[PDB]
Amino acid sequence: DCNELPPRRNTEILTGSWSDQTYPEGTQAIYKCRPGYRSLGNVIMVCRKGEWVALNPLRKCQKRPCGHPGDTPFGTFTLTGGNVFEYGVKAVYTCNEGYQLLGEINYRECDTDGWTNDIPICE
Repeated sequence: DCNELPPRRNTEILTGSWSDQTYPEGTQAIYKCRPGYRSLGNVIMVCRKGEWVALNPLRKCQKRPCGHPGDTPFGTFTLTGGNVFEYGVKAVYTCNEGYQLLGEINYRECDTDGWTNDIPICE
């Protein structure tokens, strides 16, 4: 039986009511995949032997994909923060030598629910 409360994590958050130091063994803790993160299901931990262990150790909340930021036949972009479209990358838009772009924001960033900006036009 638990003699400590379940922890809170970086990529995961406790979802449920926890208010006592001592919980019965076999109690699972359902974790939130933070806004901007996901897993597949939820990160389920469970109290076993007095400690909180991972019922599902395969589960953890990792970055969520953003999908396509919008491509263009003319122009390029580079990702900073990763090489994939995930929460945290900035798609720094680049262009051919002859152009720059329209807009003030020459990039797109991955926020919780997707990209912050649209497709900058090479001009």
